[PDB]
Amino acid sequence: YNDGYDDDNYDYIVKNGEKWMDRYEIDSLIGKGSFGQVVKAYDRVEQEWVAIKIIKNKKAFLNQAQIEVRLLELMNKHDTEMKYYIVHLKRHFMFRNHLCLVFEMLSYNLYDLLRNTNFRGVSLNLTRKFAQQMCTALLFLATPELSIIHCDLKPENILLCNPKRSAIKIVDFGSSCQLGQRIYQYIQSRFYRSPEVLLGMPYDLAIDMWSLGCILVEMHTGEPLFSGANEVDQMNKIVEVLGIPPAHILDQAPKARKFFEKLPDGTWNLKKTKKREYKPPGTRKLHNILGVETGGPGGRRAGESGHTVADYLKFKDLILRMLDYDPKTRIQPYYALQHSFFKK
Ligand SMILES: COC(=O)c1ccc(Cl)c(NC(=O)c2cc3cnc(OC)nc3[nH]c2=O)c1
Repeated sequence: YNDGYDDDNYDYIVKNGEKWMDRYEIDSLIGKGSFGQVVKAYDRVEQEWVAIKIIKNKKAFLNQAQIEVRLLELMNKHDTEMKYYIVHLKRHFMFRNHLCLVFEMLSYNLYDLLRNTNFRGVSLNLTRKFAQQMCTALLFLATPELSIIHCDLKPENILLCNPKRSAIKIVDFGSSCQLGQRIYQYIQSRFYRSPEVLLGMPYDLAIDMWSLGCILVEMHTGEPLFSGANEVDQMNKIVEVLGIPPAHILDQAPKARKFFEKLPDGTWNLKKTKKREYKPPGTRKLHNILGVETGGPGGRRAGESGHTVADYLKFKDLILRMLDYDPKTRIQPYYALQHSFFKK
């Protein structure tokens, strides 16, 4: 495969120590998703470490990363301090028939952070800071001459700048597109996937806000809010919390009948089944998941500072505005930043 340079998966067979182009000194592998791999490497020419995202040697994979690069370059050259919430693409190049993107090295991602605490969750204060950054990040992406949809927000694609501080950056625009230049129907990671996408409807930037909604709850509770094993499970878990999606949406949804049934009288219910598996629609209240009046998630924050019922009621209000079923009334970043959960 690729004159012995690649494994059977179209991935470059990384070798520690290797020096590419009399410049980069590959130390090791540090990331390996569906896109390919990410390695740690010393840039001799600039005297710094970098992360190198090695794209899979495969036409569909390369072609998509070419889109990542057009969008990364567009974000990076935009003069506004908000652009510092999106990671910096220093260079790209072809090497051994792989596209390679050279990035500033960042630190652990938010998933690693959750794991570091044994999934007890991070503080409501910390979560606030992440949320605050994310919404400013999304606000940047929403600027008209950008209008970029990330499409795969989740803890693993949000990284700490430095391991002991709380500045973060969004990475992985490998599934991103601009408004009106949509090309996939199946997108986002399942846990973080919006209802409009599960329903096969057209989507806009509001899908990132759904994802953020779910992420922030997870960051605080330490477990995914909606953890479906497949699309049918996913939509049922959402329903447990928010009830049946409103009729105006289902009526225009190609995949409505993958999960739902229209009744003679025009209302919608879940599909008939053989058999109890889910809580009744809307009876798994975000109010209890978060532990608003019971000392937070699991009771784990009972009488700690920064975790008042009033903090939680604010928080909860934001999340539910983020998980609005309707993409046209779901809270957009501008207004989310004005939310009272961010007062001082
Ligand atoms: C899919 O990932 C991407 O598109 C992407 C795009 C751009 C970047 Cl800068 C990355 N960065 C990393 O993966 C990365 C992984 C690390 C793992 N471990 C550690 O130990 C502290 N530090 C890391 N620092 C990193 O920057 C990833």
